[PDB]
Amino acid sequence: PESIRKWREEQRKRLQELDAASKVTEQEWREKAKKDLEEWNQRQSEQVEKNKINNRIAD
Amino acid sequence: ELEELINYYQDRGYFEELITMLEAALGLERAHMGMFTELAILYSKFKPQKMREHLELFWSRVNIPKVLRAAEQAHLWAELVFLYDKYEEYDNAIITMMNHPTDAWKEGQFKDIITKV
Amino acid sequence: ELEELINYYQDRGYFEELITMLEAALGLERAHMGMFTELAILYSKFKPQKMREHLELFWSRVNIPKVLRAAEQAHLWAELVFLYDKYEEYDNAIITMMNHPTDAWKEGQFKDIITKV
Amino acid sequence: IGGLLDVDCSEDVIKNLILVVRGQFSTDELVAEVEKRNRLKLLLPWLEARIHEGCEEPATHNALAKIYIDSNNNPERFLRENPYYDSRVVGKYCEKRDPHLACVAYERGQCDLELIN
Amino acid sequence: VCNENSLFKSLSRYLVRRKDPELWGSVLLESNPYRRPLIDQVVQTALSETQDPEEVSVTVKAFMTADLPNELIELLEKIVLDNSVFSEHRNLQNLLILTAIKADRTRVMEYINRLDNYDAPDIANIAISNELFEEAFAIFRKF
Repeated sequence: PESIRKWREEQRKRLQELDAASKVTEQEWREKAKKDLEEWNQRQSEQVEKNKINNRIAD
Repeated sequence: ELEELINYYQDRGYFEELITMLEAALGLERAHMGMFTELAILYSKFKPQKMREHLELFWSRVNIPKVLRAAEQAHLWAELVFLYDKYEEYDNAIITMMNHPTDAWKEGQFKDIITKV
Repeated sequence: ELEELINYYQDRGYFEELITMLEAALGLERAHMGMFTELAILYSKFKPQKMREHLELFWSRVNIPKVLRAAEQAHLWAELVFLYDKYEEYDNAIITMMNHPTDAWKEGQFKDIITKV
Repeated sequence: IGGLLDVDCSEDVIKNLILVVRGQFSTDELVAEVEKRNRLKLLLPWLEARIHEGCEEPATHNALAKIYIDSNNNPERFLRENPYYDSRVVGKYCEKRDPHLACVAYERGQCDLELIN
Repeated sequence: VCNENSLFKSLSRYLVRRKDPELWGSVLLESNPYRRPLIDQVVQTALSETQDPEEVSVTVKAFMTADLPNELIELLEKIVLDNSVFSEHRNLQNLLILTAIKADRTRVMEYINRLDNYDAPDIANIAISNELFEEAFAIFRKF
């Protein structure tokens, strides 16, 4: 009797949540990956300028 | 006809009857893949959690296309990737991890299976 | 002639040195299985928590007794079962999974794997 | 040509000379040379030429098989279609290399005692 | 029967055993739905035999007469050049040269540094037809 509607709506709304769950997860992954670079490059630049001011005395 | 009994059920909303009649349909020793195909199909329809394990057993037997179709109907990508693997459908696994990583993402497995593109 | 080199290493205490040499050996090109075997060996004596994860790979590149003895020195029982899965030696897997169920037993596989002996 | 065996000369020079007139001439000796050299590459195209001319010298077929072993492969049909080498030697070479190749060789070679051993 | 669904590697093996360029063209009907699909696996599988170049040659002859444009023939050039067992350059390099002529992409430049053992006059003619106006003379002195 086209009674599919019950489980149909069920699975529909299930996916309609799963999408947003996946999206907040990908967003948090995105930002934490940004944080990784942000903690990396600071130390990179620190050591670069350190050795730079140490070694400019030649050329 | 077995599919036509399926229809003979869903016409009346006998989705529960579909369930029940599959409950002992597993008692077979002379049939072929299409039965299991439908099995996972009606899983996806109502009990999609169960086709995973069994699928991970009979997989060696069933066709490609109907499997692809029903797997899509599942929209369960964390599984669809494993399925592509079973059919070594690399490209599909790739695009799916692209669009559905946080469900289907597996890191080193992907980084090694990538070499077939 | 590099196995004797390993011996040289560990006798000379070059344990970290020989594992680094392993890391070197990780990416060879024209290598038979014995490479991967001794790889697993050193994992056993140094990197078990790495061993099995690596062993997930070269199942098709194995000698039976060497890896058997190494594994049992580790006797990483679930890993022993995985070995048996690849070698189809059900008996001893059952032996262990019985005498070592808690660590090493799963119901799903057990449900059918028994039927082979 | 004795001195060529003796020399370990520059690289292109062989490919250049191979077309020369004969002297004291064999093959099952220069094979020993390159085995000391581990440099199969030398005659591969020249070997192609010689064999597709139709020389049924097993050592040539054997040289073919050796470079093939080297080529990370399985010439199951190639060794199979070739009742012109000696199955015995082509099997006994790869003892440490591959059970499968030597075993199917004994299959076509009927090396029953060797199958055993 | 296979066309529906099958282990199409098997059909490619029949191909590499059916020395029937006309049958290849039957596969090359340009209209079958699985055609792009089928070729997708036939390429990834042709590498399987790597023991004789006969069916290779007949397949590339079919390619010629089937005039399969870029993204149809040279793709096999690409797949086979990957540590080519038939490491000649005739019917490969020259045949890569013609494909490059038909392609005229950046790939054609690194072609040179990728392969070896070619001749000058062809590429000189193409390069003077291409961007290289005096690199012709520079290669006369160079390569």
